[PDB]
Amino acid sequence: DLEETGRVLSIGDGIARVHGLRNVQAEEMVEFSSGLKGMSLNLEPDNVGVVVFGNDKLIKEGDIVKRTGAIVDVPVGEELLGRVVDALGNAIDGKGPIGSKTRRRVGLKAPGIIPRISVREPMQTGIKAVDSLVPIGRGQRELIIGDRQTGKTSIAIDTIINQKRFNDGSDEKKKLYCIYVAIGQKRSTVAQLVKRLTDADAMKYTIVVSATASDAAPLQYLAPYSGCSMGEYFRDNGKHALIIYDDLSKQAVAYRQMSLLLRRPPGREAYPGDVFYLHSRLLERAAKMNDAFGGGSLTALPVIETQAGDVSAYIPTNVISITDGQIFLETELFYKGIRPAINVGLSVSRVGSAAQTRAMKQVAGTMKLELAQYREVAAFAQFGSDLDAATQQLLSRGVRLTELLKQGQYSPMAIEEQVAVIYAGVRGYLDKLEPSKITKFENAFLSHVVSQHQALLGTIRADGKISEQSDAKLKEIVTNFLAGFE
Amino acid sequence: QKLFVDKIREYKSKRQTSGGPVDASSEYQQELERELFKLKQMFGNADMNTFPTFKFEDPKFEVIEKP
Amino acid sequence: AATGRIVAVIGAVVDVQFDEGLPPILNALEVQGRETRLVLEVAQHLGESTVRTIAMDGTEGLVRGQKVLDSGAPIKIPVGPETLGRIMNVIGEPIDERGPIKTKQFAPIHAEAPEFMEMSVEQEILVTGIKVVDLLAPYAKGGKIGLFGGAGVGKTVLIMELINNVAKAHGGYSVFAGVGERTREGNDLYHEMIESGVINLKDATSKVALVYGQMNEPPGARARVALTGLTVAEYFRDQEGQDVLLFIDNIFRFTQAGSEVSALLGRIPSAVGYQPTLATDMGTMQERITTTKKGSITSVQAIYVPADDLTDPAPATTFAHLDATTVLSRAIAELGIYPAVDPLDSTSRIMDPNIVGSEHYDVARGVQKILQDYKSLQDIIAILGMDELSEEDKLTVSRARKIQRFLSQPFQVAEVFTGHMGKLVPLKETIKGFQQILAGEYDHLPEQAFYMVGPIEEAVAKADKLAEEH
Amino acid sequence: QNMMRRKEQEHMINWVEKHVVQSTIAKCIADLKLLAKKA
Amino acid sequence: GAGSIREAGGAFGKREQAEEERYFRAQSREQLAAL
Ligand SMILES: Nc1ncnc2c1ncn2[C@@H]1O[C@H](COP(=O)(O)OP(=O)(O)OP(=O)(O)O)[C@@H](O)[C@H]1O
Ligand SMILES: Nc1ncnc2c1ncn2[C@@H]1O[C@H](COP(=O)(O)OP(=O)(O)O)[C@@H](O)[C@H]1O
Ligand SMILES: [Mg+2]
Ligand SMILES: [Mg+2]
Repeated sequence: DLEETGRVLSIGDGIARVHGLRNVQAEEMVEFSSGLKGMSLNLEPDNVGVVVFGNDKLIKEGDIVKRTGAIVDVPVGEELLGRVVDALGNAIDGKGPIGSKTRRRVGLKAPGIIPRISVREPMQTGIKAVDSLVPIGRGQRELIIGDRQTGKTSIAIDTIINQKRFNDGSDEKKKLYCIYVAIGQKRSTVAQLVKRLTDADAMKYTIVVSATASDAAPLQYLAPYSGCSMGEYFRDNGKHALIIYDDLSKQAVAYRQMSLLLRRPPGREAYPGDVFYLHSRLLERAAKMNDAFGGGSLTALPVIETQAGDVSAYIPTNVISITDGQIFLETELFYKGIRPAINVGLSVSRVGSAAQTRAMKQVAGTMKLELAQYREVAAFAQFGSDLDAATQQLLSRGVRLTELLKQGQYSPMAIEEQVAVIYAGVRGYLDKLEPSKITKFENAFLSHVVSQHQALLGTIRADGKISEQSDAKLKEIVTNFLAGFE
Repeated sequence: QKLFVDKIREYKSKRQTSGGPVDASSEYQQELERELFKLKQMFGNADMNTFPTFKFEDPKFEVIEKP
Repeated sequence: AATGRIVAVIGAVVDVQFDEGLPPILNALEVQGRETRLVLEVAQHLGESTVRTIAMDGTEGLVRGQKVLDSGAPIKIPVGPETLGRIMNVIGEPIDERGPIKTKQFAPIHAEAPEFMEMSVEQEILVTGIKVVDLLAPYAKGGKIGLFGGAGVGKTVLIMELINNVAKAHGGYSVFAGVGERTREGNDLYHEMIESGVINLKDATSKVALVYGQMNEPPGARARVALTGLTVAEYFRDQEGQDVLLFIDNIFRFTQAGSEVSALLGRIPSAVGYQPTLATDMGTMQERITTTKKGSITSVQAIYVPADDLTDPAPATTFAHLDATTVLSRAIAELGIYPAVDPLDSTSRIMDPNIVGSEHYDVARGVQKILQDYKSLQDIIAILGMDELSEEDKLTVSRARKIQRFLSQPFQVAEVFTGHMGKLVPLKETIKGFQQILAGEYDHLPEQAFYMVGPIEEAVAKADKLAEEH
Repeated sequence: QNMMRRKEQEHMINWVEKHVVQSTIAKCIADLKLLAKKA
Repeated sequence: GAGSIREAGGAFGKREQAEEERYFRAQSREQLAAL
């Protein structure tokens, strides 16, 4: 055990200027004499700038720093499912060590141009608004952006809970393993989230990487890359993963702290010059591999908190430029009763219909066109009774489809029931009903179709489309329940 | 074999526990009482060392025949 | 232990050179040859066996070469039931002229946050007796609350009303931490706690410990006094299993204090002029204010929002550390409605139908929705005027104004500001009154009948009196 | 039964380590033999 | 921007407030006398 070492020249704010270590590599993991870890970020002619994976009160001037000879890596594998880990993969839920066999570097490069195939398979969230108007595909990077307390973590948690129907089935092609990286959150918030995922039985296929608010800035910086490596394990082995960075604003803040303390040249909002490089090299790793590479995929759902809805800030601009679309949430829509508070006018999915089943495509094209016309003429509400019959019909259909998109928390819907509900909506079978009942109807009708009409739902789920027999049967079911509805 | 001295000579030392419930602690009881208080109070409040008796209710009913 | 010498004094920052035995970071050093006790907290090792430190008191009269002694530990404050009814400063000295604080154990003000396996998920509503809080953003037992507001919107009055109600209804050793606030308010609170019996100068059954570092303190004292109060509350939580209340006013000052030394510690400023270490400092402080499996800490923190921004890095960073934020608005205080709680900006993580019941949740959502609709209609009202509104919309505006007034409430501590009597509305009364206003059960009564009343029966009685007068 | 087993075995493991701290030229010679065995 | 006109202050928000107060003091008068 003969190791190459150096002396701590100085220590402060979690940065150790270290003498010696002549052969340390850039981004190499070193170990301090107190047992703490560090990463060599600055290789300078006379010193090395080490960022400390912990509390700097244990490091003193003169302490011995050993090399490890390895870039930072994390354990990967299926042994991590159901575990809560830190940024370095150490178990923090007290359930014993992670019995993993494989380790993967956190800073590997993304797949190139050729190993990819187009994003074509749907990633079902269970939220009607997302699955119909902002469809997400496997291999996509869809941003969840919004102000504080607007319902972003709820969208991520619904997407995680929804994959239980696929992970309990036998179709191995449709199974999605979830990963929830929590950066800069309270430990009690993460405990509430873990309890919510356990109650929904969603932990057995979920990893929770936890770099919380009291963890050092390097750990919050590194947690998204650790989670991304844990998901790349599945993406490389023919399986499909989903990863939620909650959120990337806090990782940017941690990286800015590390950079400013390392005396790196600050830029706009004091962020370093390579914060775009940071988020882009994190997000380009979510890919869809072709069959020659196993056909696996990794879907990224980064989260961004905007201040007062300012999407022209630095980090929102960067991550909006990087991703393949955005799900925008509004607090005004939240308090109007529209929940999930998705802004359909601003939300976008540049993958689009290529990430939808044919049935959802059928009903969702119509729903999108109708909601667009409604948004065009929606200012004329408060005067609707004094325009054409066409304008009043646009307003009526628009509010019906709007109430059709509201959804409860922690209750993701299967794609067949979403299609049935949107069918009842965009076919006109809710125009005679008044708005204050739509939601109620949407519930009762649902129960009906779940109880006595498993054949139609199963046939839609198996076909992926609404064939003419399916169309007619849906027609009769809807009209019968509507005629017999209170 | 300093630790190997430790590992055997100390596990042997702990094994000499004939009259020792907790291997010569002289402490850890001042907090054990708190842990067992918390653990018991969060599992319930009655005596969780005996079998529970059962009182059972009957649903309510009203006059339903045509008035 | 080890002895060094002052080699530089710039503002509240002091450099000390140790020949033997460099002290770890966060140690407390005592300056030798001073009338009062001056403590320097180590912040950086500069190399060449020199440490940079932050002064806990004034640096005037310091001389280069003056002797500095290492204590071997961080600032250790006395903890125990003897601190109840006493006032201590950042370094644990008694500042109430009542003599020393003879505890039997001392705790360092720097400690690690509780682990993840020590967290408790129990969420139980804490009824405060305030209408808007309990209705729209109710507080939970063992949760972190936070009260946001600009200068003069009512953070102190609301935190004092919470003290009054809860702490006098509580049996768990409250702890108040004045962090960079007015000394006048500290004296006021001390005496209104003595006269309330919560602090007893004899027969020591006091149930509140006070920790104070005010605006006239250096940046170091204002940055560490929150940790001192936190450490008192932490002893009460861990080593006694009690359920502690932790009032902090104001926590923004903590953050601000860091800024006032940041550049002097040799750090490039971040955005809006804040220390590069803002989020992590706030994290390592706030992650210790938490309920564990060993005890419970309900914490109410008044959070100053500079210039009514709410996007400034300090409040925006604080938002993610709280369970039930109460945001006070100047646009609401200028209407005359108190407390100035913004109903469309306050939040609670227990505003969940599976927790507060479907009736509570439905009433809260209906109130918020009618207020948002009133907001949307006020533009039409500005353009068209009121007489050209639909009748459903005139009804919406009437019920919305009535709900606005009914969210107001007279406080027991504001009896001088209003002349009114204090009202403590129970939870079911709040839900019932707001349900009845939303249902239309009081369309015939005026809107000034709901201004500064308690339960809805008081609104009815006030309307009857207002009519009987004219 | 688990929690009492955890506090105890924890109070054991820090005891046995603290109890050998209270407890050698053969080692000093063995160290140089190991440094020779480094090669 | 639902209450944007009266949150900005200014002539269009001060006239809205005056109009609201006029209408509802009228209605509170014609509601109290009918009690
Ligand atoms: N579809 C919904 N229906 C009803 N309530 C909802 C819905 N979605 C979210 N909420 C509620 O709105 C509140 C905020 O949602 P959430 O915390 O998930 O968003 P967030 O952006 O992650 O908040 P934060 O700023 O703390 O990160 C929560 O209390 C949640 O219960
Ligand atoms: N609940 C209230 N009732 C009546 N007046 C209030 C109330 N809250 C605040 N005020 C008024 O606003 C002023 C500012 O109160 P204060 O508690 O000092 O706010 P802050 O702590 O944010 O500076 C008070 O002097 C008082 O006149
Ligand atoms: Mg969240
Ligand atoms: Mg104040």
